[PDB]
Amino acid sequence: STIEERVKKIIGEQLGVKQEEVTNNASFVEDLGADSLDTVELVMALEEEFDTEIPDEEAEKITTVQAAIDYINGHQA
Amino acid sequence: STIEERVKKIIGEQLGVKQEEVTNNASFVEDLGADSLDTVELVMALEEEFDTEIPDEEAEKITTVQAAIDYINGHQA
Amino acid sequence: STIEERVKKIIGEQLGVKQEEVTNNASFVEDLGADSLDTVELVMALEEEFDTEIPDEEAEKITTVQAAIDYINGHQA
Amino acid sequence: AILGLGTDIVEIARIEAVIARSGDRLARRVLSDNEWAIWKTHHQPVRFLAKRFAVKEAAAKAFGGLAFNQFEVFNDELGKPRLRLWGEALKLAEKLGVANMHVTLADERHYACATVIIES
Amino acid sequence: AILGLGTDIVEIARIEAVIARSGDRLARRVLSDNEWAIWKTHHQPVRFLAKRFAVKEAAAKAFGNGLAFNQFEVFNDELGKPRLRLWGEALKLAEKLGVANMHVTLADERHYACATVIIES
Amino acid sequence: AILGLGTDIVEIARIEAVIARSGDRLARRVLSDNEWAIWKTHHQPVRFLAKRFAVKEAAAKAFGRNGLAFNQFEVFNDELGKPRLRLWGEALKLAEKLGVANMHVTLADERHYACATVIIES
Repeated sequence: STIEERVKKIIGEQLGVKQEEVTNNASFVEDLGADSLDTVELVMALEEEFDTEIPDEEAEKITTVQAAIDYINGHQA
Repeated sequence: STIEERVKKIIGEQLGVKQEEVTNNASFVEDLGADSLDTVELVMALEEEFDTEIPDEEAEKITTVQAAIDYINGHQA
Repeated sequence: STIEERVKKIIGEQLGVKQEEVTNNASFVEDLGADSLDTVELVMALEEEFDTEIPDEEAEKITTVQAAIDYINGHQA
Repeated sequence: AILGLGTDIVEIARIEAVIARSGDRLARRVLSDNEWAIWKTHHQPVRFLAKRFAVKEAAAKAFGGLAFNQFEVFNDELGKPRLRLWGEALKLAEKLGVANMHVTLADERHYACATVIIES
Repeated sequence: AILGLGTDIVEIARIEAVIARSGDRLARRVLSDNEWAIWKTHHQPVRFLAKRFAVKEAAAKAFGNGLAFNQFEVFNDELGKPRLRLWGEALKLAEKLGVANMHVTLADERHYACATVIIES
Repeated sequence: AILGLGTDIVEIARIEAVIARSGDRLARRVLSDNEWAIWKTHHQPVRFLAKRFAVKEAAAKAFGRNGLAFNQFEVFNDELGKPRLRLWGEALKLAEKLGVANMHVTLADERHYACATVIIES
């Protein structure tokens, strides 16, 4: 597989966090410990996987796993 | 042990400096090489050893070993 | 060896770059990857080798190997 | 008119070592009551504490009277850090004629850094 | 009349790892067209990219929508001093805040780069 | 009102290596006569030289080029421990030409790094 599983797998891989810790409610910065960089790497890894481009300040407002899943479902073509 | 000896021992331990280098006139920053943190660790180490709390900027002015011995003698209960 | 060879030797040694990369046209910052410090180390190592003092802001305009060779040839006594 | 300027850099692993040695005394000395309440339940208290420490030290230097327990950091609606003062800290700010406070914070995997400018 | 303040620090080896994993993607997102053209032929694109990234992030924080790193461009003036050139929504926001002057400073070491930007009216 | 802005970061062990290779040479280029007199007898000259280098680099960047020399401006501490700049010669003439009214300096040092920032304002 599902979008949720692939998104959580990529989040764990990029952030170096265990899968069980990657809950839908988890915040990348406040819950997963991402820095001013992990935003970059995670955003671009998801942009590659699902072949979609998001404006930067829109990605800055995507703060949680569920928000990323939501955007991917909403915009993937 | 005396207050002097215990304080000097703690300063040496915290700052990574040999005991003979810890003179009463020595300044923590300019003579013993404390960076901005070693104030923190040393201040709280002495606060722990002698069971006394000093305001941050007050202990901040304490700039020499003798000043630390003086405050401890003056306030330890 | 010649002044060229000695200068290139010192540049390579100071910057940690292989000799073949030290071309006359190469810029210290833009071609050899020196950082702010590395300017100091290279300028002053050459000042030691050839016993000449250059003004700091004059050395700042020496951006290429050839300019350094030029100054050394022009001022070494 | 710039009234004061301060900067700080913090090695995060070093903070983690301090927490390993003295537990919560560092956080108890640097954080206000609110910030302590937040720290007790944070997922990565090392990083939070490092970032707060950087900002607050930068502020202390900018003021160059300021106690870590009398001023806390918060994020406004734009996500930008902002200073909140009370007690003798606020008294000092009003004495110096501080009209605006500017804070910026960045942190990496190994380091946190912050800069504060106080201006009239 | 300070309008905003921003700083950033960048670990260069970390940037090198990113480029190692993703090739030209990072530079393609953060850099403008001109800066991309310079990157293509740059001797040490890792260091160039790290330095540009530092400046751009510092600027973004200093400003505090749709603001893209590719809408902040860095150039060196005749003195070698860095300066900012804004396009698009970045320029729109700048005109909105009443920005009259932008001050930038940048430094890099072997392992780290760091930048600071102040915007003032 | 800001006329210029400069920052610097200095890796201390790197300064240690430079001194190990060239002795007093670095200190002879960065420090004024007074500061060099202080350096000769300092207990930890590596850290002193590192911080002073950071501050002066930040100041030079803040002034942005005809010429600004490390040997015409020195750093000193006021009664509060706050660093302050003292200019003379062509450095001072430059400050008067640009209309410099106030100079703001901040300095920090860690175990491994010392960073400094300078703002010049009218």
